[PDB]
Amino acid sequence: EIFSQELTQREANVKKVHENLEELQKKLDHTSFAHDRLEAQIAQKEQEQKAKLAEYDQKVQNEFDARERAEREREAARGDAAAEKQRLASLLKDLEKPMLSEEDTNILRQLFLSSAVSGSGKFSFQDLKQVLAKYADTIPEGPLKKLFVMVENDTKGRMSYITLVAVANDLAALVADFRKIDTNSNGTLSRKEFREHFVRLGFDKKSVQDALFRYADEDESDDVGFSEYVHLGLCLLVLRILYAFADFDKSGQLSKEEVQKVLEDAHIPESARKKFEHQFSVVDVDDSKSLSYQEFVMLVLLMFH
Repeated sequence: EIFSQELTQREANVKKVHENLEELQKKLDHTSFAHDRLEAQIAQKEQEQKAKLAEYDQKVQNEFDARERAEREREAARGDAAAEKQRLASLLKDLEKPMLSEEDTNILRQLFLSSAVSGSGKFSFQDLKQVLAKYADTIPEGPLKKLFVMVENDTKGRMSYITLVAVANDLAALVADFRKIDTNSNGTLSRKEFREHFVRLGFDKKSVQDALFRYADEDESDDVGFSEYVHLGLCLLVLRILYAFADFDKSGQLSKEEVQKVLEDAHIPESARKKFEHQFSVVDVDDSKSLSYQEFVMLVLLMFH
């Protein structure tokens, strides 16, 4: 709900450029074996867009800070401020797992502790990328890690563009304030609470819900704590970003062929995805030869975790 016209104009701006890039490509993507005029052009627009997005991101970030602060003011005006500072304190501590910085901890507190990004309909690639960078290492070298590295490496924009424009609203909706999920204020969500929250985000299947819960609770205690919550949430932002990274057409849903590329494109060993075809089926519950974000996320899990 960031209804600020100066942002909106930068967005429409970046989009005109990108629509160009696409055209050019498609063209050189259709000319025949005789000769690098387009490629020359294409490479151009790529830098341009890469530059427009970089400014747009910053603008989005400032807007976010403006919101968070305003949110703090509100809290205080509604109760013991000092108290509230301790709550955020106890929580951010659970993060202490990666080598987070003071800067990294604020991105995280804003994304998952605030309510500044949640729902705004905007998202910053820069904030994500910075944090992803440090969590990839926390991940055992493997398929899953190549998926993280793929979003971070952000080549030729694409990741940058999809996050800032393509699917910002949807990435903003997968994020939420732990404290708002955590009603009794125990500092650890429960299966009940977990399910409830993830039904709102679209995971209406127990089977998948359990899959997620299983993934977040590394401490094997059948309870989700801020820290594990943050780990699951950063995982969902990546898969949602890759999901859209593989939608050649605007089909809205991925195809067996489409999921194949990404996995390949991500540099994942065939030795790590041999049953891939049967799994695709198992996940296809409706058997429509095309996966949805919820299914794509059950697939990734089924396969690599």
